[PDB]
Amino acid sequence: TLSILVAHDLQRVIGFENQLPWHLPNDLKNVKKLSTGHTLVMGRKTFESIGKPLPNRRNVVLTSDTSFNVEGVDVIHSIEDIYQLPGHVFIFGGQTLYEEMIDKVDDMYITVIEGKFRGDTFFPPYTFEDWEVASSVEGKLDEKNTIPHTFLHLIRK
Ligand SMILES: NC(=O)c1ccc[n+]([C@@H]2O[C@H](COP(=O)([O-])OP(=O)(O)OC[C@H]3O[C@@H](n4cnc5c(N)ncnc54)[C@H](OP(=O)(O)O)[C@@H]3O)[C@@H](O)[C@H]2O)c1
Ligand SMILES: CCc1nc(N)nc(N)c1C#CCc1cc(-c2ccc(C(=O)O)cc2)ccc1OC
Repeated sequence: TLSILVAHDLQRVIGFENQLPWHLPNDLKNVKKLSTGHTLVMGRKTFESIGKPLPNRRNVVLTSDTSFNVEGVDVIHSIEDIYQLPGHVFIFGGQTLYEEMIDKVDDMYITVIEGKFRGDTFFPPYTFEDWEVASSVEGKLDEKNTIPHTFLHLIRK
């Protein structure tokens, strides 16, 4: 399976100055749940902002940099390389990866952040005419998660 994994706000903002615009532990928890034991594919900028591979899953980084060789990370240099990765592969961002892959993935796990943040990077526009809502779950708010959010699983029609 090839899946997109993303959190975007009401205007499809996904990032600002190479960081997430919001603080949402429940979403990080869900990312961990979804991707542990599987594969994350991310663009070079997204990887550098995280700064190290995420534990207990395969980390794959797409870059044109022939010098890229980071411990605990597998490097690929072409979009086509993604299709050779075994198992459940999650496209983990950032904007360039989402734009390059949104027309190819099987399904999308999207956390809709119900706010309007300042952003400089975006998830591409999409229509629910193309995607079935397999599930939609309101995130629980608390002291540490204070922005309303909804977990979607969308499957291509
Ligand atoms: N909200 C979310 O769910 C989420 C998730 C992930 C990321 N983000 C955000 O997304 C933003 C970053 O997105 P971005 O578009 O600026 O960068 P990005 O997609 O993370 O990385 C871009 C880089 O990926 C490499 N790349 C992409 N396509 C390639 C291809 N076909 N062949 C070879 N290399 C390729 C290139 O690296 P080289 O220049 O090294 O060749 C390119 O410069 C950040 O703000 C981050 O916080 C948000
Ligand atoms: C966790 C935010 C997020 N949510 C969803 N639903 N899908 C995604 N693809 C990403 C993402 C991402 C990239 C990213 C992750 C992290 C990050 C932070 C904490 C944890 C963790 O505690 O597990 C994991 C990833 C940090 C920066 C960063 O880019 C700036």
